[PDB]
Amino acid sequence: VLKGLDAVRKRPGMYIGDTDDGTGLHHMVFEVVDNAIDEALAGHCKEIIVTIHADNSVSVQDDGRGIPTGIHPEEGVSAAEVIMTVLHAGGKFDDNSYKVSGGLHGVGVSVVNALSQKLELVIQREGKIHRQIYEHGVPQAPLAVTGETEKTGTMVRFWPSLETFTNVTEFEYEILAKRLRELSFLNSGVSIRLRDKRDGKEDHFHYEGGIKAFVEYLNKNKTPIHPNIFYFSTEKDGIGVEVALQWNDGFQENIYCFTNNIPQRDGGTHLAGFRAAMTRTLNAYMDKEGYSKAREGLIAVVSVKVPDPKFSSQTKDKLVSSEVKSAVEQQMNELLAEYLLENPTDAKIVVGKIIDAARAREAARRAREMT
Amino acid sequence: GLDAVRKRPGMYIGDTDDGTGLHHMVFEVVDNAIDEALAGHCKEIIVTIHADNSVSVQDDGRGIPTGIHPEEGVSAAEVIMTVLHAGGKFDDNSYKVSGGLHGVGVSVVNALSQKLELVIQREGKIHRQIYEHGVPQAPLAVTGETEKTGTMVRFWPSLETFTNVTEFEYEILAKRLRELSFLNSGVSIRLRDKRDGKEDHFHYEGGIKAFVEYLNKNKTPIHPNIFYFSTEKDGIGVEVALQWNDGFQENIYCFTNNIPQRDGGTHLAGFRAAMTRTLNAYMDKEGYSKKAKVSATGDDAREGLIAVVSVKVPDPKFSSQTKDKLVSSEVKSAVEQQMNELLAEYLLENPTDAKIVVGKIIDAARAREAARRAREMTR
Ligand SMILES: [Cl-]
Ligand SMILES: [Cl-]
Ligand SMILES: [K+]
Ligand SMILES: [K+]
Ligand SMILES: [K+]
Ligand code: NA
Repeated sequence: VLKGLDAVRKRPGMYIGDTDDGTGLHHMVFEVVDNAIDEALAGHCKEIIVTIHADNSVSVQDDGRGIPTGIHPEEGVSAAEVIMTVLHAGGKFDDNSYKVSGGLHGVGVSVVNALSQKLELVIQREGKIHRQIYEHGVPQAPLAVTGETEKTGTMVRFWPSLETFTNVTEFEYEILAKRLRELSFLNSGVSIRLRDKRDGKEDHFHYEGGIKAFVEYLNKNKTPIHPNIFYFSTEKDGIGVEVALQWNDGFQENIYCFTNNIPQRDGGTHLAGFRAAMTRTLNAYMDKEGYSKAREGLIAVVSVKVPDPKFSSQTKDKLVSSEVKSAVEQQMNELLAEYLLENPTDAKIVVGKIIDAARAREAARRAREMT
Repeated sequence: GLDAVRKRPGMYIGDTDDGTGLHHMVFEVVDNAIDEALAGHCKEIIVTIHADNSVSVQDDGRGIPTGIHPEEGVSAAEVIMTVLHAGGKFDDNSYKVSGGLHGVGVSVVNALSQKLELVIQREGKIHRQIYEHGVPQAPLAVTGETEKTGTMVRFWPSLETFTNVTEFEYEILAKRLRELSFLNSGVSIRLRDKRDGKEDHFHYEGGIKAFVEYLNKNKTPIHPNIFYFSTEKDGIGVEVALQWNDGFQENIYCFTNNIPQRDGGTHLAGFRAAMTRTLNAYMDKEGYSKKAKVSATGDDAREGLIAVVSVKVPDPKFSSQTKDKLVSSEVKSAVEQQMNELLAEYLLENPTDAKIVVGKIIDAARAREAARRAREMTR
């Protein structure tokens, strides 16, 4: 009634992005994948399997607790159905402070359901298999028990509506793979598989130290100047901070900022805390070691898990959560100081690069005034 | 229904004329609170004896569900309080030992209480309900707001039910409340008396070890290191602590989901089998004679032994409705295997203790044999 999918069908782009260039189409997958993975931080979901089917449908299978199946006393339909049909039911029902669900972005499976011509939901929970079918968001029958199972978890298979999605209606394996890998880099210990039924292509993304692995991927076609990547994965006051960095022989700076898996193009408090810690730590090391009074060649990832994050806008390109500056700055001041002393072979190379770049920047400015 | 319980009360709580049933009323409520603790929801239980001979039990659990049961039209809490086996039906926790007569929970306590007050703190609000001989005076209703979660059950035992012994004995409550804290390490159990201001606080991080230290407090241990462990493998939690004293009595206290087994069972059997194999393998290794090894196997009567064997088993099976003998065949294997492994590490880790214990066991067998031969040779 009041809370429904009519809003979504009328203005799809507002919720998932542009429906005519393939961005919205691929985001449909990542809205399902975000609902799967958000259950990972508390240890419920351990493995997500994403499959591109021959019929241009995508299924997402997890091994979580399974979406609740109990009849909502007010709505009179299964808790999973309430979530699928009531636009914001999911985000409201979920207690998880780390899930970033808003009015338009990150709404979840209900958005996917609205723009899907058909949706199949399969829930393994309490030793029973529950199945449901949806057509343009309308259930065909109530969620029903079809069998028995030893496993728990949810499976959502969706067929994008062709009345919504134009021009690009086929999933690009590479778009899915790049984001699924990143998600596994940012959520260590989580297993994410990508399968393609059109050609048999598949990948498996699983890292025990995803933050380190992320910087090794960013530097694979580069020339790292020091052998040891500086990384850490800490949790303090409900704020998880992961950082990995390594200098290359290059002259560009590339810091990749993330807050609850969401990229921050324009940075924020996590970047600022990272920068302040690096300047204080490198200045402290150069002071103490005798080197007299944006960083060329830096490749870094700053990934935070913060409950209820705050952003500068609807785009979520700048993190504004003040407590995240301190949370990042504190840990990186402590642990990068330890890294420089524990790896003086690496620390010599890094400082050597910073000084040579300062010698070149100053001499290049002086060469301008010369002629 | 609760008319059956009111018609034959002692069948459910025990006899209503000697204070056994009366005190069991407390412990049934306390057990419904404790079952939330293994899950990790309930951290503290406060038991209070009120000056009006009512007992209140308060926990910091999740609070009994308040939502309307779509089939019953009344709150899930009310369905649990009024319908006998509703509590054990709704609760998916297999470790909860809900019997047909004994251990049905608060519903039995309610049916036999002339007044019962239930206060649930859940989902940011306080809900209250008043019961009279089992019948609710109004449906569960929100009275106020709260930041805390938990359940409070205050009950006034019926004087038409409980005769001769209608006053709560602090010692009966304290003794069992302490035992329950030994068997559920990490759980805080406070006991208060409003009649004299008397209070106790039972909390142990190593309850199984502490239990044996309490049992050996007015005795003389012959070895300083208590053998103890607390493990879980394939849903069976096994806690064993043991220590020998200079005495000639054997006392092995067996427990299954807090319920004591007077006549032992598969946990006692798994304990005895582990002990025999481990003492026989140690004696084989240490170079003991065939006579000294026979002297320490033949009969399982360990003079000077004090042991506690407590098990957490989902859905245990007993020889009868008394629960005096565990019959769950899979518990022997769980006890036996974990004790064979860890008792063998103990004997190696503490070889002073190992030599004292074996020494004692053979010595008592040599003395009993010596007494038996002295009996034979007497003119
Ligand atoms: Cl593999
Ligand atoms: Cl205290
Ligand atoms: K919420
Ligand atoms: K490291
Ligand atoms: K997210
Ligand atoms: Na963003």
